[PDB]
Amino acid sequence: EILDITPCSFGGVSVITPGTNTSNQVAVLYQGVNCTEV
Amino acid sequence: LPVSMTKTSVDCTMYICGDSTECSNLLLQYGSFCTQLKRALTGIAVEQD
Repeated sequence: EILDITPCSFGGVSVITPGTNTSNQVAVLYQGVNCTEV
Repeated sequence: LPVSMTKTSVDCTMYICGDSTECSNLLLQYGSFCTQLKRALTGIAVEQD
């Protein structure tokens, strides 16, 4: 049997937030990641 | 006249280490040596915009 190897654990995590005196809400940006799998 | 460049982002972990547990444990005994691969390429990418 002939099987390819595709490596795992890739893609970045970027955070979008205002200051600590304004709000604690954080928007999370996935970097180059299709979110239908995760 | 050229204006902007190609903005890239390089992970310091996945280039040096092959996602092995031995390479990440030796990285924590180094302190941090890659503290400046992330912030310089961020600092280019702000100035490219």
